[PDB]
Amino acid sequence: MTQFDKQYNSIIKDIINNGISDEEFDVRTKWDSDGTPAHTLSVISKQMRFDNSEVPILTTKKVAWKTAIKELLWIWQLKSNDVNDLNMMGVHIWDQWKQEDGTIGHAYGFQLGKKNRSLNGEKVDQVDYLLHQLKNNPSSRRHITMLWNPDELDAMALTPCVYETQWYVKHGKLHLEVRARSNDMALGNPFNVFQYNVLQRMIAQVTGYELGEYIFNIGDCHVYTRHIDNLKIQMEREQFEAPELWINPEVKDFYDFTIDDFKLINYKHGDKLLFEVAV
Ligand SMILES: *C1=[C@](F)([C]N2[C]([C][N]C3=[C][C]=C(C(=O)[N][C]([C][C]C([O])=O)C([O])=O)[C]=[C]3)[C][N]C3=C2C(=O)[N]C([N])=N3)C(=O)[N]C(=O)N1[C]1[C][C]([O])[C]([C]OP([O])([O])=O)O1
Repeated sequence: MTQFDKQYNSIIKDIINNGISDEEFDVRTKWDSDGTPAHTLSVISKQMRFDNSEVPILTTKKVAWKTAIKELLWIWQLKSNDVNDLNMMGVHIWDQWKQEDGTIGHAYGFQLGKKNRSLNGEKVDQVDYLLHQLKNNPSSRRHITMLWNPDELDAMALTPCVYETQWYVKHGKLHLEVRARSNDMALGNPFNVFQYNVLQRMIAQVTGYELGEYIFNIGDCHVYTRHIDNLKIQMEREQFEAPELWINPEVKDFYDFTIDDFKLINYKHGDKLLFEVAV
């Protein structure tokens, strides 16, 4: 029925039938409740492609799309590592890793906000630089954002899962390729695939380019053991036509966007599904 649902279900099926278990190893993740080792079944190097003729969102279950966009704005627009700023918006998906100072360390927003790029005699951050270059230097083969700063990896509460993106301007179309080193297919993935396609749509609007291709790459593609049952259910559910994403046409500046500027139209989906989070 939809591009995302079809690709998503297939990858999940693959992991459940040919995934490799890590039950014999001392994994880093522990279950939220009992605190016991959280293991997974996994595969490596998986890719999802979208032509952008549809909005990449799952319909086999209820996706907290509003929360996804809020997190995106927290990282890319606000460029803050303050879990508190996020709580303000009513999101607590990052509360579990909040540090003593209320932040998640020198990660995510902190990296995108660092003024380490020389533009015109002044320093700008990765986001400002990318916005300028996409307009004044489309053909560049260096349109990259990097959350994986090797120098501050030790100062991050949790190293980024979706740590990089590369943009291509070809034929007046803006293409986006993002990569996740580690992807929790049940929880994070649905959030990641959607929130980044939204970022593509935002950047495209403020730069004046048509929508290009959208590619999502995954390194370690896994599914935690306790999620199998619900996913098996989710996969058998029916799917509905993808919804339409309305973005305020008025906004011309990237930093002018607000959660209210996004509206999902006709988003039909299955019932919500609970998935325990491994910390
Ligand atoms: C990684 C990342 F970053 C993500 N993540 C984070 C946080 N976030 C989140 C959480 C949770 C959630 C939920 O819960 N969801 C829900 C909703 C409802 C409301 O509204 O609230 C449903 O149901 O949907 C969401 C989100 C941090 N951490 C983590 C995460 C996830 O996801 N998972 C976990 N387990 N944790 C991204 O971006 N992505 C991804 O996927 N990731 C992951 C991968 C893995 O698994 C992890 C990490 O680890 P390492 O070992 O690899 O490092 O994560």
